[PDB]
Amino acid sequence: FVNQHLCGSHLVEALYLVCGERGFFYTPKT
Amino acid sequence: GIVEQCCTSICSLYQLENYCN
Repeated sequence: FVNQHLCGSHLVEALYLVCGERGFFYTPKT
Repeated sequence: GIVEQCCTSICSLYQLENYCN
């Protein structure tokens, strides 16, 4: 689940599940 | 940012939660 390399949709989906109703921001170019 | 911490390197819950609102 979390403790791996997560990229692209895989990363977005992990954020979705962890953050739940808090929501999240995805900013790949920082 | 998140790509460097979670994609290029191994992600963690601690780091993911930094991107929760």
